Amino acid sequence: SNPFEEYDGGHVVLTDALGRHSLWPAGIAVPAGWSVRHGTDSREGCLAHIEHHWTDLRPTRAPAGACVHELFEAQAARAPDAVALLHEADELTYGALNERANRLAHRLVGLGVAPGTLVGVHLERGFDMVVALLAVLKAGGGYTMLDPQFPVERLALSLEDTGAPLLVTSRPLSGRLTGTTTLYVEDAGNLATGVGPEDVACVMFTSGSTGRPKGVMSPHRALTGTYLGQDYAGFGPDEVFLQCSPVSWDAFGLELFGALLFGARCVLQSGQNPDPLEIGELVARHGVTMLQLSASLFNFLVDEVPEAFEGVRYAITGGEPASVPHVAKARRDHPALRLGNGYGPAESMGFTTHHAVVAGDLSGTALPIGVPLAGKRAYVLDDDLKPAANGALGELYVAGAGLAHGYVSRPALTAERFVADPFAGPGGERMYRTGDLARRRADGVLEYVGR
Ligand SMILES: Nc1ncnc2c1ncn2[C@@H]1O[C@H](COP(=O)(O)CP(=O)(O)OP(=O)(O)O)[C@@H](O)[C@H]1O
Ligand SMILES: [Cl-]
Repeated sequence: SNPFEEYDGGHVVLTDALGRHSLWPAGIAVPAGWSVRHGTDSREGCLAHIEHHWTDLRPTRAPAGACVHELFEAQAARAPDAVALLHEADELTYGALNERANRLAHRLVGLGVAPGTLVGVHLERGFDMVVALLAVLKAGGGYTMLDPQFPVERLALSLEDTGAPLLVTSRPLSGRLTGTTTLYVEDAGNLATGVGPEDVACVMFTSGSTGRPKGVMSPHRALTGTYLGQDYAGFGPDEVFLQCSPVSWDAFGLELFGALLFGARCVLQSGQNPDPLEIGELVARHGVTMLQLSASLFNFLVDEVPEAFEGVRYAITGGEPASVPHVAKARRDHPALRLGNGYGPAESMGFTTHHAVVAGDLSGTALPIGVPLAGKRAYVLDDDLKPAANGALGELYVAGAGLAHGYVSRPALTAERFVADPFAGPGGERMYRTGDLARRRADGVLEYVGR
């Protein structure tokens, strides 16, 4: 049961100082920082109000932090000749990648890209893909990765939701997506567009569904908030990450930016889906130091490609409930391997919580999802939005720096899931309703139960 879906006493619409809208049950106290803009009304009536009024999701003390491309730029200045990307037998240095992305960024500016502009990127995995998305960020826009493994009808639909007036693609992919002004990625100082951390960096669309497109629109701050100042993996110039996760959803960022923001190497896997045998070969070839793997992929590699973990420093299972026996076996086979369980919705960006595996876990029936990343929060709430007592079952709501702005072109859906945070201080903040059931145990660690 959930009071944002079914509530006895009807609903109201709340807004904060940044013009963001939240659905809210009428019988529950209004959180600090929020004011009633509409209602009491029926749920459908509240949602209609939101659809009509909330026409721009972007929010309307100086912002802390550099943007994603700015941190990349500093790494490119620090070590222009360090290797940034590896793909098949080819390598691309930080310096060369920065120069290519600059050339393309200047082209984007001439075509009208500005802060607040979105740009579709329809490219197979390889250097051009990274040149293109960095170029979009540098020009101050947000990118949306259009994964070419998907049917064009679905890609076209997603692109339409974003409203992007520009598409970057390749000569071989030319003509698949039509009706949007298109430029070609095939090939230079840094730009200074005034873009900031609350500006949109990306819109993500899931690789794992055939339902109606849902574009998660997230600011630079949500990316940097997930990869900087964290300790769930090793970050630094001596790391070698492997970009094998689907390019258009949220696991992509850790692999690509977790490397580029730090001066590390990023190996790009050929093919749009994680390829277990190729992963094993790439780890051996390049000395990959961190793997991020969905649980099913993790379990297969542990059982059938054990050499994929040789030399690897951190492996993190995610996306679905971890298999304790496979985590245990990984530990037996690779004693120096640090193991983690990473949890979260794309709406809160990459990992919202993380659990470092300890010996005492390896005999359990389930692996805990751990504690929130620095700057992020997780609540376990009952259907009155009251925290669950210790060990009691409740629903997970997540909050803090990873939160997306919402779902592009879908303000009603955004307002029913990104809702007011009733625990936050004077400033109004939001929390995202995950739909996941969990328990918090005495020591504060979170246990995923399911849906
Ligand atoms: N480490 C982990 N352990 C268990 N479950 C996990 C997990 N990491 C992710 N999940 C599950 O996978 C989900 C990932 O969230 P998302 O990718 O945002 C789902 P979505 O595509 O937005 O669709 P939905 O929320 O409408 O189902 C989590 O909500 C959780 O159910
Ligand atoms: Cl150098």
